[PDB]
Amino acid sequence: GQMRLPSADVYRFAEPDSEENIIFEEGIPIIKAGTVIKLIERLTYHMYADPNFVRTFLTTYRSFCKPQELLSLIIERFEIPEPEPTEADRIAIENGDQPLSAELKRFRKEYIQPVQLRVLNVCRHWVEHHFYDFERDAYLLQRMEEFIGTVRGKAMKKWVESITKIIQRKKIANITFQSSPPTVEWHISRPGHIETFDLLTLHPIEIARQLTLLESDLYRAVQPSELVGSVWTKEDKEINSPNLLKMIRHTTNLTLWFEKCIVETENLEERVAVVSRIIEILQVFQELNNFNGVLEVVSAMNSSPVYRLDHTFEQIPSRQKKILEEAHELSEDHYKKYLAKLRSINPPCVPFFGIYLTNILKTEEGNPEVLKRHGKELINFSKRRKVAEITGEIQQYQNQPYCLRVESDIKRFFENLNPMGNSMEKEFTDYLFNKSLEIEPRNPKPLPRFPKKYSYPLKSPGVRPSNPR
Amino acid sequence: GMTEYKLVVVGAGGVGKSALTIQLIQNHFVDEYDPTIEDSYRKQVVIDGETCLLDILDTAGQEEYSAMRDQYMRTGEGFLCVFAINNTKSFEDIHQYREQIKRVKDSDDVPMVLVGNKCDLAARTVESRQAQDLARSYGIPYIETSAKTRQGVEDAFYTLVREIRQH
Amino acid sequence: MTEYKLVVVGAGGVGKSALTIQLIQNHFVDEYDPTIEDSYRKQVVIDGETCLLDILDTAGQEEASAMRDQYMRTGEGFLCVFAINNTKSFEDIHQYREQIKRVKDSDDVPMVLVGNKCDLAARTVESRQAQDLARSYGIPYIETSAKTRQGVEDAFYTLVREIRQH
Ligand SMILES: Nc1nc2c(ncn2[C@@H]2O[C@H](COP(=O)(O)OP(=O)(O)NP(=O)(O)O)[C@@H](O)[C@H]2O)c(=O)[nH]1
Ligand SMILES: NS(=O)(=O)c1ccc(Oc2ccccc2)cc1
Ligand SMILES: [Mg+2]
Ligand code: NA
Repeated sequence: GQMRLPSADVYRFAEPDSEENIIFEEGIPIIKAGTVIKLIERLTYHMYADPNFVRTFLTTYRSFCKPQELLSLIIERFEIPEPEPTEADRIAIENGDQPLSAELKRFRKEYIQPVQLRVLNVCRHWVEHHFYDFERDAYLLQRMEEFIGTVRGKAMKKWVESITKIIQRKKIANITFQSSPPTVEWHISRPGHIETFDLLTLHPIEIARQLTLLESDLYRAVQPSELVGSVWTKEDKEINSPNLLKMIRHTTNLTLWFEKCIVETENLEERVAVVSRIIEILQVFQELNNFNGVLEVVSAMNSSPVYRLDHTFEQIPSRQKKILEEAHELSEDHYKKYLAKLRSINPPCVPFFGIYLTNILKTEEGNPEVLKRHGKELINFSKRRKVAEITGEIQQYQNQPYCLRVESDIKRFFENLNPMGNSMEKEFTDYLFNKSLEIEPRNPKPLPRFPKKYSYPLKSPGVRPSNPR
Repeated sequence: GMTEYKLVVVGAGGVGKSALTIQLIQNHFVDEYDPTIEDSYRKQVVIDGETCLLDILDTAGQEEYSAMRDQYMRTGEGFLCVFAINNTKSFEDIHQYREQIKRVKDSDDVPMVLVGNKCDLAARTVESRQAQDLARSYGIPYIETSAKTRQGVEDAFYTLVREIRQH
Repeated sequence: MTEYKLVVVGAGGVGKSALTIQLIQNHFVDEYDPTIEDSYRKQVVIDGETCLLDILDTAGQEEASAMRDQYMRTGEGFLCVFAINNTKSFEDIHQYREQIKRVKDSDDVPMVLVGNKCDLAARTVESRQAQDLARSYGIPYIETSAKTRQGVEDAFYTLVREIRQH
């Protein structure tokens, strides 16, 4: 038969499942809704583990339970009472014999030890992957240290001693590849000559590589804490989502730099060279699976100042028109082809973050926090699982590093790019549009001629890499 | 066969803009949504006896990608310009959204509606007369909507489709 | 994208977690933090086909030995890991093999035998002894180093191929 349980009067997690406290979706069950007690029971269930439930729960629980209250509840879960001796044990003891204690031993082995281990696994994952709760609440960390540091008994000892050390490490807190990264490529600008660095003087291969390293690092830095609760859209977004905002602002700045390079090149022939070079950079972004970079270029070419430059587009080689058009097709029909391509490539890659943001926001706005059933309010956990499926996808692409060498000067050049200067956004984007009107006036105004501005060769070195011995 | 209308929702972030399209496309009578689902933003409707397909682009959450707005906007035939009735800044933003739409579409007469959205019970700061006066100065309709009761939601989208049909 | 459920099993301290984290993050973990249960996902193209690996990293400490049936039921393939400088961990392999076969009620479960820590000179399990055992199970034997990455992709992606041909 099943093991008997402690009385639900002394141990709240032994209350029977009912539709008043847990609802399952239609071989482990999937939870649609439940009380916080039932969610924690199933998070630490004696019969199994959904390995992904711990991540889902720890990513999303603050929408329904405060960190201090979660710690109290899992400590309560951990402290399981042992059953009293059975009749057979009683009779043995009355005869001076040692009891077999069969039911007690089974309850320890099959209920207490698995539940306690799974509570400790929640603690371990909490400290390792969601440590911000403890960075933001020193007293929460004290409580966790005291709880772990006072667990007695040999069955849990290895993990208790380990978690104590992990916490101490986290308080005061290296990549290997088989192959070597390719050689850094140089064009007109030579190593160390940062004052000559520019769109046409750096090698287009190396522009794309160094931007991919930068954009990959920015992508990898975004934590789920910056996303859950849609906090990057709220009044405190600069406090709660700083890595996400840095990532987006880099993307916006690079897009605007591409636009500025184009429309400030008033000579038509030179501007064709600029646009062609940016499409070559897009080709290398595609080869590197840097989809953020791909869309940085596509966004620039579809901006109002650039898109209208018909005389420039006419002179772009047909093969490059095709590269740009196929890149743009990734975004069509609500990113249908982008989503399929992302799911088909071999990482490393840099996803476009914007789709994830819209899907997290709409999942949070479009589903209720609670479900009302039989007069009770149950936490709508299905909504939280949907959010954590998105944050899980984000994290999956954050794991794989690029096998590319950093060039510190080129990296600094792109980190310090500031096309808007001290201008405000509207002032600057109106400036770009007025430059577009200057260099290619609206019909029927005639097309003017403009002097060259570049003193160095405009011929591209191309985007196929070179390899000396 | 039936006409497809490409509609674009624009407006300030952080103030409940996404509720407009969610409430339209939703199972009207079950409060649920999965935005990742292929065609969670397409809806067949009958407007003035004529069946059509609405394709709605709402990039809510991507407001900080400001250099992508031009490309997103150019996809649209008609625009819902949304502000929150308890957020005066979102109302003051409307002028620049409309100017940007006109530039991107290269037209002084783009089908559009002004939508004032009640996203919570916080106090209204934009009176309906202010928004009506703004919409009249632009020559466009004004619709007010609730982010919670679905009131006004159909009217906002159907009014925009009528603006497209009568352009 | 086909999804594959892989499970990494073996005695405590043989390097199951280090192998998994090297595969997932290209990083070698120096610490020995005993696992309770961890899970990872990896999108990767193998033999020209994109798939999604769900990798379960399990507990090797004996104190968790009564909690294995739950993960053996759901796993599709098993990396059976021992350390080549730890003869006891090699002797523990057959206990994992027999339990997996019992739980899945099958003589034909996708498996790979993994001899880890092959960067260390002081070997105590000879390759021939491990290869003989692998042949008796009908499975490949791959020596790995989570520290240097030697054999790591080969071990995991060989297991994927065995699930794909199952
Ligand atoms: N030299 C060397 N050390 C390794 C290798 N793999 C793991 N180690 C080391 O061996 C120790 C145990 O590794 P770990 O991955 O934690 O082992 P585990 O099998 O996951 N342990 P558990 O079953 O308790 O969870 C760590 O100190 C780790 O650095 C390897 O290939 N070479
Ligand atoms: N929709 S698209 O991405 O294929 C696209 C096509 C032509 C464009 O025009 C131009 C492209 C380059 C320079 C000047 C003008 C812009 C974008
Ligand atoms: Mg481990
Ligand atoms: Na206000």
